[PDB]
Amino acid sequence: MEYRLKAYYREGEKPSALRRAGKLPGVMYNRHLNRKVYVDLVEFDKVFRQASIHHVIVLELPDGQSLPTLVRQVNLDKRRRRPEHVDFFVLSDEPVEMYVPLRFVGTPAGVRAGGVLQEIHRDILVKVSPRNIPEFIEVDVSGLEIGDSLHASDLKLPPGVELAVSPEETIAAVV
Amino acid sequence: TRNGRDSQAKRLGVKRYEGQVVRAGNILVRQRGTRFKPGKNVGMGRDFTLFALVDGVVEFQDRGRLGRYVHVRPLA
Amino acid sequence: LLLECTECKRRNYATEKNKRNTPNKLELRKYCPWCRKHTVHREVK
Amino acid sequence: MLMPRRMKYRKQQRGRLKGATKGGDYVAFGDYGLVALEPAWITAQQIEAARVAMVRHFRRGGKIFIRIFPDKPYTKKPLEVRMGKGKGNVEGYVAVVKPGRVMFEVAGVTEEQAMEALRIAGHKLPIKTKIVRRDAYDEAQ
Amino acid sequence: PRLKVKLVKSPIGYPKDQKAALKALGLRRLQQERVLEDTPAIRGNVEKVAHLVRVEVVE
Amino acid sequence: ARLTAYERRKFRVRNRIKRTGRLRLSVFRSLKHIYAQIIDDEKGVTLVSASSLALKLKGNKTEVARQVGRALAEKALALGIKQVAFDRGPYKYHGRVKALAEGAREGGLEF
RNA sequence: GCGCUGACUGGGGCCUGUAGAGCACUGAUAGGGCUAGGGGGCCCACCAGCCUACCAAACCCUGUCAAACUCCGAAGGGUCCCAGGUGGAGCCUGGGAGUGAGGGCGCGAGCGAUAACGUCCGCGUCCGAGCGCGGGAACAACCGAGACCGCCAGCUAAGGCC
RNA sequence: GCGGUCGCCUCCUAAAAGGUAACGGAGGCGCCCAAAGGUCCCCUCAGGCGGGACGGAAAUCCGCCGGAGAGCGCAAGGGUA
RNA sequence: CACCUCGAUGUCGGCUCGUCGCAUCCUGGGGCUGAAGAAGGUCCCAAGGGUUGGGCUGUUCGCCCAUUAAAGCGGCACGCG
RNA sequence: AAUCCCCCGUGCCCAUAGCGGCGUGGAACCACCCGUUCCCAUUCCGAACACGGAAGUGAAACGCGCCAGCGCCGAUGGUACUGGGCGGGCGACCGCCUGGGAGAGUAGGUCGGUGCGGGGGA
Ligand SMILES: [Mg+2]
Ligand SMILES: [Mg+2]
Ligand SMILES: [Mg+2]
Ligand SMILES: [Mg+2]
Ligand SMILES: [Mg+2]
Ligand SMILES: [Mg+2]
Ligand SMILES: [Mg+2]
Ligand SMILES: [Mg+2]
Ligand SMILES: [Mg+2]
Ligand SMILES: [Mg+2]
Ligand SMILES: [Mg+2]
Ligand SMILES: [Mg+2]
Ligand SMILES: [Mg+2]
Ligand SMILES: [Mg+2]
Ligand SMILES: [Mg+2]
Ligand SMILES: [Mg+2]
Ligand SMILES: [Mg+2]
Ligand SMILES: [Mg+2]
Ligand SMILES: [Mg+2]
Ligand SMILES: [Mg+2]
Ligand SMILES: [Mg+2]
Ligand SMILES: [Mg+2]
Ligand SMILES: [Mg+2]
Ligand SMILES: [Mg+2]
Ligand SMILES: [Mg+2]
Ligand SMILES: [Mg+2]
Ligand SMILES: [Mg+2]
Ligand SMILES: [Mg+2]
Ligand SMILES: [Mg+2]
Ligand SMILES: [Mg+2]
Ligand SMILES: [Mg+2]
Ligand SMILES: [Mg+2]
Ligand SMILES: [Mg+2]
Ligand SMILES: [Mg+2]
Ligand SMILES: [Mg+2]
Ligand SMILES: [Mg+2]
Ligand SMILES: [Mg+2]
Ligand SMILES: [Mg+2]
Ligand SMILES: [Mg+2]
Ligand SMILES: [Mg+2]
Ligand SMILES: [Mg+2]
Ligand SMILES: [Mg+2]
Ligand SMILES: [Mg+2]
Ligand SMILES: [Mg+2]
Ligand SMILES: [Mg+2]
Ligand SMILES: [Mg+2]
Ligand SMILES: [Mg+2]
Ligand SMILES: [Mg+2]
Ligand SMILES: [Mg+2]
Ligand SMILES: [Mg+2]
Ligand SMILES: [Mg+2]
Ligand SMILES: [Mg+2]
Ligand SMILES: [Mg+2]
Ligand SMILES: [Mg+2]
Ligand SMILES: [Mg+2]
Ligand SMILES: [Mg+2]
Ligand SMILES: [Mg+2]
Ligand SMILES: [Mg+2]
Ligand SMILES: [Mg+2]
Ligand SMILES: [Mg+2]
Ligand SMILES: [Mg+2]
Ligand SMILES: [Mg+2]
Ligand SMILES: [Mg+2]
Ligand SMILES: [Mg+2]
Ligand SMILES: [Mg+2]
Ligand SMILES: [Mg+2]
Ligand SMILES: [Mg+2]
Ligand SMILES: [Mg+2]
Ligand SMILES: [Mg+2]
Ligand SMILES: [Mg+2]
Ligand SMILES: [Mg+2]
Ligand SMILES: [Mg+2]
Ligand SMILES: [Mg+2]
Ligand SMILES: [Mg+2]
Ligand SMILES: [Mg+2]
Ligand SMILES: [Mg+2]
Ligand SMILES: [Mg+2]
Ligand SMILES: [Mg+2]
Ligand SMILES: [Mg+2]
Ligand SMILES: [Mg+2]
Ligand SMILES: [Mg+2]
Ligand SMILES: [Mg+2]
Ligand SMILES: [Mg+2]
Ligand SMILES: [Mg+2]
Ligand SMILES: [Mg+2]
Ligand SMILES: [Mg+2]
Repeated sequence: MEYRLKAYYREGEKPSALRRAGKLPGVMYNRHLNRKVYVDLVEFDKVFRQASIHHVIVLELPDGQSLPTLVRQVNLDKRRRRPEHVDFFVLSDEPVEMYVPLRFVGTPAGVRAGGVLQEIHRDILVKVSPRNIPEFIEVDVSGLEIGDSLHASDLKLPPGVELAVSPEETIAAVV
Repeated sequence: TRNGRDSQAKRLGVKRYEGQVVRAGNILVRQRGTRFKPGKNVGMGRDFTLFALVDGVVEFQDRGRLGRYVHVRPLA
Repeated sequence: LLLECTECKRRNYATEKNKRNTPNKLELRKYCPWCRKHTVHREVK
Repeated sequence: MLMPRRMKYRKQQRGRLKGATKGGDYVAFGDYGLVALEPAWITAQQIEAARVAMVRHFRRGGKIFIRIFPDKPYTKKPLEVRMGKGKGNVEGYVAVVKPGRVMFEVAGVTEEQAMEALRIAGHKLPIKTKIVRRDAYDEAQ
Repeated sequence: PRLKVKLVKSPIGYPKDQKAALKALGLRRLQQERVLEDTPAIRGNVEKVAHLVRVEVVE
Repeated sequence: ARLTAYERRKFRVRNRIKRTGRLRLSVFRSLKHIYAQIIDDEKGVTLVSASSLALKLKGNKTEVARQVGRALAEKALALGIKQVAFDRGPYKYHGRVKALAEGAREGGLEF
């Protein structure tokens, strides 16, 4: 649930060079501040595979600090589908917006053995308090039924806060 | 082949740019619709052609929603 | 229908053009002569 | 095979292939994918042979995606003729594919299975390819 | 801060507007040096032929 | 419902006026009163004001108009101003709008 | 004859809709969802009528494509102004012409087969007329370099140094 | 040779000024209108939903929503409430 | 395609004389066989030599008769006036 | 006249000023309103336009506020592309140097700003 990164500071130095030196460029920003940094590619990869804009990265970084950051965009060059720039979003005391995984729980969900699990969104956009950050979200109902649909307001929704628009959407069905 | 046709290039466009000195008569823009609208001291003929109404210099104005304008600000 | 309409003395013949079989009447309208000024002007030949 | 019905214009130039995959580009439907390493015109009849090869090696279930589509009209004279007098004539359709693009991509199958299918499917293509899984990065939206 | 420009690579096969610059400077022959007033305009042509010239700073 | 016969007709007549180059004798009339304003565009500036709600007069608003009509002349003509165009905005050239214009006599005019 | 106006360059204004990208229009388009009506399969044959294992409008997501699509839009290019720029520069009037069969290469497109020492344009360059000199084994146009004459002097370019 | 073409307009090709070729990709003109002309005054579309005898997808009407996707005699483009 | 040749580079087939390639028709040597043997199939090595006589047609080619270890395919200005 | 608040005019910027929800304002302005004699009117209608009035109302409209659901605006980094200069691959194409540098998207921002002139206030 807790991922450590590291970091450094950028001002000059062409990203081309950093790139060459195993380091991965990137910026750090939010309502209050904005500064350019660079992580270690080999390191960052290890973290992001598991992290993945779903969980929080604390970002060490000289300055001795440890900043609460979500990753809000990853630019990867298409030719080799490897990353080439990460930008980290730092959390403060004010509800944010993010993506939360969807633990497809329950069973074949009604009419079991069998039916259609119908996987739509392994994530979901939610406006939530930076303090309480759901590790995931239980998606069960029971279940379930045949040719039904768990909209969105039917879902669990832990004591985070709420949804992010889209009151009515798929997420569930059997056909 | 059923194709092969085309028409003579009509050499359309702006004839005087901003900060160019013109004279009553000088046509300033050749265009189809009203891509530019006649501003200060700027007439426009039946083929939508903009020309200086007086002598002076040329200035352009982008009135956003109101379109773009060619003015001939005097000096005469 | 090529048309050449005239005045009402010393001729004139300031020619115009009425295309069809309507207008098909005398096809006349008030016009201006090179001589005096503004007279009737009728249609012929 | 696979052509786009109703077209504003039949016969279109050819343009170049200097691009680098508009995108794309990051997998977005299945568990695994086939990515284009080289630029090429992929023919509807090449796509159909790649699709079939998979649905076939998948017993019949299966769940392709393709993601590339032949909307470009490919012309060609009637051979035995000389230049001039009209253009090509249209003898099929192609899809334009620069590196990066994700073609096909499958889901709902094992790994040692999906990966064997994508390999087969890849042999039907005139370019070099690459098999992928799909990690966070892919979740670029 | 006068500049010392010196033609070191032949413009045989370069655009005509580049042969024009080498002229605007006054460079007519290879190895020829010319010391000119370091101004923006005079620098324009010096950096245009930057691949054919070798520049030094002088008194 | 974007823009209205009012707003439209307003621009239409007022746009034409602003082309001719002259100073604008803009006329706003309300249910109770009628006001008049001589504006210079390109300078975005008013020169001579003349209301009825500013001259605290009343009694038959077609006759009041003409008064604020003649009132505009006097004040204005004394500033050099003689020739002008005359807005009219949304109002048909009639009644108290026509009246004020007819009052604008004793001052440049041509209207 | 006029004579600093020239190419090129610096600064400044204005013009543009390509490269790239985009999907807001015109169309194309993968999957899923929800639903006009039909395929239907059918109950009736009086309303009807239930279901969607083929469609499939719109609408919503997730994905994409386009010379004759563009909500966007660089670099560049054009033009005017003010400066630098004296050059086999510029401009004006006139005498004499020759040329009006081009070709290779690079870059950008069309045609062609993402064929041709192919073909047709664009911007550049060289050969043409530099079949003079060095390199590339030899070789008009690739690299180097513009040959006034002489030297049994020197430094270099490309390319090389068993 | 046979075939096709030959002037004019629109679009692309055309590489963001102008211009630019090919038996390159596609369309159109050889008219028309005494009102479809001038001026002054007014008026604002297309669609979508709901409502309403004969009215049906669509005749005329009422309501709300509708920045232009309508219209501008005919091609295309630009333009335009 | 139109690059040398139109102040001339004689054009099919046959005959004659060859020579070369090997993607081998036979003969030599091999591996595999759904190779019992004999006889085949298929692939590998191998160009030393060999590779028939007739009917038809200008024919090349091809069909056919009789044979054969086999009746090989190509290049040489579709080799050679 | 100074400063300021509200309101009526009229400009300019041309969506950060817009849609929508909610809340406010009638002393004054404005609107609606009250009438259709008169000017003048509606291819029918005093709806509009127009006149004469003012009892009534801020319901509609308009003005002023608040709300970021939509609309609009939108960096910073990083890329794409590309002047100019160099390389590489049979090609289709790719890379380096030096200058310029988007589009999408992210963080955000916004439910206006201001000129002149009036009327009323302090
Ligand atoms: Mg042509
Ligand atoms: Mg044209
Ligand atoms: Mg602009
Ligand atoms: Mg005449
Ligand atoms: Mg994308
Ligand atoms: Mg050279
Ligand atoms: Mg000078
Ligand atoms: Mg110049
Ligand atoms: Mg300049
Ligand atoms: Mg634009
Ligand atoms: Mg493009
Ligand atoms: Mg679209
Ligand atoms: Mg569509
Ligand atoms: Mg679909
Ligand atoms: Mg384009
Ligand atoms: Mg266009
Ligand atoms: Mg923008
Ligand atoms: Mg320039
Ligand atoms: Mg400039
Ligand atoms: Mg000068
Ligand atoms: Mg000369
Ligand atoms: Mg001369
Ligand atoms: Mg002469
Ligand atoms: Mg000729
Ligand atoms: Mg010629
Ligand atoms: Mg040529
Ligand atoms: Mg040439
Ligand atoms: Mg050339
Ligand atoms: Mg050569
Ligand atoms: Mg190159
Ligand atoms: Mg070539
Ligand atoms: Mg050639
Ligand atoms: Mg070159
Ligand atoms: Mg010659
Ligand atoms: Mg040479
Ligand atoms: Mg030369
Ligand atoms: Mg030679
Ligand atoms: Mg030589
Ligand atoms: Mg040599
Ligand atoms: Mg040589
Ligand atoms: Mg010399
Ligand atoms: Mg010498
Ligand atoms: Mg030495
Ligand atoms: Mg060296
Ligand atoms: Mg050597
Ligand atoms: Mg013929
Ligand atoms: Mg152009
Ligand atoms: Mg309607
Ligand atoms: Mg209806
Ligand atoms: Mg109805
Ligand atoms: Mg239109
Ligand atoms: Mg039209
Ligand atoms: Mg149009
Ligand atoms: Mg239009
Ligand atoms: Mg020839
Ligand atoms: Mg030729
Ligand atoms: Mg001879
Ligand atoms: Mg001979
Ligand atoms: Mg074999
Ligand atoms: Mg053998
Ligand atoms: Mg045996
Ligand atoms: Mg054997
Ligand atoms: Mg062999
Ligand atoms: Mg015979
Ligand atoms: Mg034989
Ligand atoms: Mg035969
Ligand atoms: Mg025989
Ligand atoms: Mg032989
Ligand atoms: Mg032959
Ligand atoms: Mg022969
Ligand atoms: Mg003979
Ligand atoms: Mg012979
Ligand atoms: Mg106001
Ligand atoms: Mg806008
Ligand atoms: Mg509102
Ligand atoms: Mg209230
Ligand atoms: Mg309100
Ligand atoms: Mg009260
Ligand atoms: Mg009261
Ligand atoms: Mg209210
Ligand atoms: Mg109000
Ligand atoms: Mg943006
Ligand atoms: Mg940037
Ligand atoms: Mg941006
Ligand atoms: Mg706010
Ligand atoms: Mg005041």
